[PDB]
Amino acid sequence: AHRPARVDIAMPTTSSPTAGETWLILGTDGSRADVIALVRPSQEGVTIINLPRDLTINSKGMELDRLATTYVPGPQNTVNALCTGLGIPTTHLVTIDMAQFATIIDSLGGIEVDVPEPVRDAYTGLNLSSAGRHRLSGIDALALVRSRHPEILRDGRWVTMSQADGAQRRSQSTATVMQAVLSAIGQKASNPVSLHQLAHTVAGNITLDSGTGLSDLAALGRSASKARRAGATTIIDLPTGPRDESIIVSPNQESRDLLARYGYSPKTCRPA
Ligand SMILES: [Co+2]
Repeated sequence: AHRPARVDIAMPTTSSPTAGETWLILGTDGSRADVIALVRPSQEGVTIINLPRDLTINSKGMELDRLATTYVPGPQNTVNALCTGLGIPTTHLVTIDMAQFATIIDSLGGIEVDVPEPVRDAYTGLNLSSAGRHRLSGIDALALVRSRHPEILRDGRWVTMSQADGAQRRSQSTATVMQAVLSAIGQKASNPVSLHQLAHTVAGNITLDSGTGLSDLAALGRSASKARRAGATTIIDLPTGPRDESIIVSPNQESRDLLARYGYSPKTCRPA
């Protein structure tokens, strides 16, 4: 029976030619966006741009908010903020909560993520006792991406690191998770019996905007499969300046160019 939850979103408008189909995937935590990624299907392949949650942008005409904070008054604010601040005109919207993320990952049979060293987090409940390939469950993967204050073993002691250190490990963990998700998706796309229940469960553990079709989601998956086989599937983190070299983490020239390549510019994007 599984049907996706629906949200009415007024999609932004653009004058840009290069900005084609752009999906906004939001990992949800009065709510905060823990994960913000833009999935770009094209004729070259598929590119995923992971937008750091702590990144501050121009949310509404002459006002600044962090990406994670834009989700609080609703997805409409995040969709609008990305447009006025980064120039990304959202074509489709996917929203996944904590329980939805853990269900989806456990429906994939978990994800294989390399752990460089034993990590723990009292807040998220993360405890990885050894380094190597780990096959993380839904709850483990969620604890890894949510890891606010990761404790690590230094000089025989559990030690916390800087806020920038933790945000860097988060973008890195989300990047690994995103790749592990993509890899597990294709590995489950080989078997026929799997897909039927898998595609059914995914639909029931997702929130979509009113204008995006369950069939539009199938086309994304179809263009992603074609891009996995062609070796044209790429995941990139938005190149922001040294995180511990400024109080506020703002988009730099590197970030603007990388976004300009894919046809995103604030000057050419308009909400409502
Ligand atoms: Co059902």
